[PDB]
Amino acid sequence: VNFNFNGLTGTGVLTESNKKFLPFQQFGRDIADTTDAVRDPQTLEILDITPCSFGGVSVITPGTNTSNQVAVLYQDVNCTEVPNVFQTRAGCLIGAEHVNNSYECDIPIGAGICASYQQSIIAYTMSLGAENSVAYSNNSIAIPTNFTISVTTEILPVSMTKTSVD
Amino acid sequence: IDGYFKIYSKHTPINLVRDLPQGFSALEPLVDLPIGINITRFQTLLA
Amino acid sequence: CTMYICGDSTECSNLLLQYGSFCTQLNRALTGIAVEQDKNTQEVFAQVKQIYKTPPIKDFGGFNFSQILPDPSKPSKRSPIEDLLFNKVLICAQKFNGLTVLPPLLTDEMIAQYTSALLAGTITSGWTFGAGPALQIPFPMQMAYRFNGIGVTQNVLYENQKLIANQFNSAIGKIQDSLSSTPSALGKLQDVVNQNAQALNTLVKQLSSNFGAISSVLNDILSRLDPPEAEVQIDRLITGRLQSLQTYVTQQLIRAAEIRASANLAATKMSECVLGQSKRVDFCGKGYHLMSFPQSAPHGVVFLHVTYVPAQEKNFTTAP
Amino acid sequence: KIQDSLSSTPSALGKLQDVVNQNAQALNTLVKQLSSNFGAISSVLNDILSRLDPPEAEVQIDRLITGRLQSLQTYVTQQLIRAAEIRASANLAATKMSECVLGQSKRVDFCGKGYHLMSFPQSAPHGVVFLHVTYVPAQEKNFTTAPAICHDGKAHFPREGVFVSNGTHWFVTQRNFYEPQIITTDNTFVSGNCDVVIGIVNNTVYDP
Amino acid sequence: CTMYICGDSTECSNLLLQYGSFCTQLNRALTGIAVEQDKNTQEVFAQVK
Ligand SMILES: *[C@@H]1O[C@H](CO)[C@@H](O)[C@H](O)[C@H]1NC(C)=O
Ligand SMILES: *[C@@H]1O[C@H](CO)[C@@H](O)[C@H](O)[C@H]1NC(C)=O
Ligand SMILES: *[C@@H]1O[C@H](CO)[C@@H](O)[C@H](O)[C@H]1NC(C)=O
Ligand SMILES: *[C@@H]1O[C@H](CO)[C@@H](O)[C@H](O)[C@H]1NC(C)=O
Ligand SMILES: *[C@@H]1O[C@H](CO)[C@@H](O)[C@H](O)[C@H]1NC(C)=O
Ligand SMILES: *[C@@H]1O[C@H](CO)[C@@H](O)[C@H](O)[C@H]1NC(C)=O
Repeated sequence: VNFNFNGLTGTGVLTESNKKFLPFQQFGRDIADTTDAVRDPQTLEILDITPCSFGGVSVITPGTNTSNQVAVLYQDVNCTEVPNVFQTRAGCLIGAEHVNNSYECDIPIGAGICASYQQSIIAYTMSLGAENSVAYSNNSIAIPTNFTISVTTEILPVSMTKTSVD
Repeated sequence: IDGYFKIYSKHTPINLVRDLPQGFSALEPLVDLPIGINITRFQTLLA
Repeated sequence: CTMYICGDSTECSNLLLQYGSFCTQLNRALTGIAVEQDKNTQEVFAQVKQIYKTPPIKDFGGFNFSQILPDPSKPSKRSPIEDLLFNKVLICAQKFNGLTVLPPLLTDEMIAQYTSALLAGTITSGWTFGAGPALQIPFPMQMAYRFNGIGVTQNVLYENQKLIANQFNSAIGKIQDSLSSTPSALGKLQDVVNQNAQALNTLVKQLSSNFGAISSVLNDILSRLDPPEAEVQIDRLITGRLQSLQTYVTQQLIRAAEIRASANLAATKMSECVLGQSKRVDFCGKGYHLMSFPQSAPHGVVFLHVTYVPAQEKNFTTAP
Repeated sequence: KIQDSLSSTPSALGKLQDVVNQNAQALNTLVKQLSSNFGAISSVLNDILSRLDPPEAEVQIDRLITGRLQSLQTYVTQQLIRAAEIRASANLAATKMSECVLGQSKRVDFCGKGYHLMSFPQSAPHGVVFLHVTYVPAQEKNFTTAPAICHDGKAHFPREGVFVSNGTHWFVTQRNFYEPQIITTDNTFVSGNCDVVIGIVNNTVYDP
Repeated sequence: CTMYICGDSTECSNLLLQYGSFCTQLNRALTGIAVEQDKNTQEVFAQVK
């Protein structure tokens, strides 16, 4: 709701507070020095005031060379309040079907969720890089036999267009 | 100050005979008096 | 920029839009910063192809490591000493003015998974896993490889291996006691968390700063001023608050540059001190570097560097 | 593979395309601030001087110049921070150039992913491309190990390698490549005895 | 900030106080710079016990 409590204005969700206000004191502030509690002016209930949940929207997509199907990310917004919905710590992601198979991260979402296109768009719990139980023991040694030579290109900036803005 | 004559009071237990206690208390506001007066002197009334 | 400066105000946001692309370069810069932290984190911890796991029987050649490696005992896959570091080292209140915190791609449990996998990789593979597939190797021969690398013969390790194991375990206990007792011991991490807490707390107090305006509070300015006067007072607020945000972002970019240099140093130390044996003297801690251990920390890493340090002195005469 | 991967995949050169693109966006963004109003009656400088007279223009233009100067100051300061990042990358590039290109580094994972052998510079628009030739282990083989060798009651340690458990013919091989060689005094050394180390398997050594 | 911008002026310093913490972060940053040179000098030269 949009609230106006004795001149204090904002938009948010009103909940019951358990703070023991003394009789002449009407409202409180946090470390940020912004209002976070109000005494209702008509009935003497102590209320906590918080704003409504919001966050940025990221678009999960394969390139337009491949498909026009997308998934929508509501970052740190609870599913219930939103109106293939998957609840995760980062929020509710709508339009991608959640699967149990972890894969390499393609489009990262955050808080452990990555998405990829496999065809359709899927959402999954992120792999940290497949899985490999190493056969470790106190008396086991592995030694590479045949080797391969790989060349990896690592690019470092050296210069910039030498602009000069008079 | 600035149009308010502000009076504070606090009621607490004490256990000293001859001094001010150690410990902390804060004086709450009771009433805000809308009197723009210039106060510079006072006297204590005893019975 | 739009929500922080002209929060829940279409008219103010439209006035802010008259400054062109500042919102696209500040939001692009901060998005780049967030991506930069995911990239630096991925350079330090997600630098290993696969997730290696230790066996159920933690027989690591007589060197106990149950202190630094996660314990199934905690519900979280977190270590006990590392758990002490996490306990030793508002978010709604911050969010409420449009200054939100984005979750890491890798959760604290996933940071624990990388530090456990990377640390397990170091223990079970020496330096070969950082250059390809993981070999298995017992930890005392790994100590022999690292001593040979630092120019110290293997026989000192093997002859006093029980004493070195006892000194290492006692040293770990010293870390446990020093970090639990001494609050300033973690000053290098406490200062980064403190600088970020001060940067955000300072930014919110600047949201409490007036900057020359009739009022510091944006909802009251829109409730008190009509557009003809409001345009001048909001322009004053945009200049002051936008410069304050520009200063915040500039501090984050310069501090990010210092953190980036530290992250390059941390990744270099990770690879060369943790995933290898460095021959660079006093580069990886004070002494002759043997190995290093990653530990998860809030928004950071703690390295336990095992170093060789001469103790007792003895004089001899020499000749060229 | 480099020719085909880079020719096919446009994002393969993303780190350089991104640096050139960031500089292009910084310049294009600067021009969009020249197209930005900042609160002024008009964004076009020629139109402002063609439009306003000195007695009102000095105060109104002083306000417009003030705003555009903060925008240019922001560009240059932000450009200084980015330049510091390219400068740091350049310091990394010069160090990588000297020890990885003009030498051989023993720093693991410093000069590319694998064991660094050499690099080749390539010219690139306003940047450099390094072709790093690295040694990377491929195929796996399991062996049993031992911490030390007890030959005549003395503990023998390798100078350079690791012992391989064929099963009846233990051999030592260099750390990064399986190539078993006979255990000799020319590739091992003797120091102390076998009675203190836990787990020695007391196999045989040869005295060439 | 007070001395450089509103040097030996209480009225100007009081006007300056309307910008909140900019002087606390500028003086803190520059103090950090001074501490930073002492820390860097101590790492380069005071590296021996
Ligand atoms: C969403 O709301 C329900 C009840 O309102 C709550 O049980 C659930 O935990 C919430 N989701 C999150 C992620 O907190
Ligand atoms: C995926 O995982 C959830 C939770 O473990 C499980 O309930 C579900 O049956 C799994 N499989 C599919 C096909 O969703
Ligand atoms: C090693 O692997 C390569 C594949 O790149 C192969 O061509 C070569 O014959 C192999 N050599 C041996 C000795 O296995
Ligand atoms: C593990 O550490 C504890 C110290 O808490 C020690 O008592 C125990 O012996 C160690 N375990 C092994 C197998 O060495
Ligand atoms: C072990 O050494 C013998 C030498 O007699 C050799 O013939 C054999 O190929 C080696 N490897 C195995 C697995 O037996
Ligand atoms: C070699 O080890 C065996 C263990 O089975 C032991 O019985 C034997 O005495 C050892 N030989 C020497 C020469 O120490």
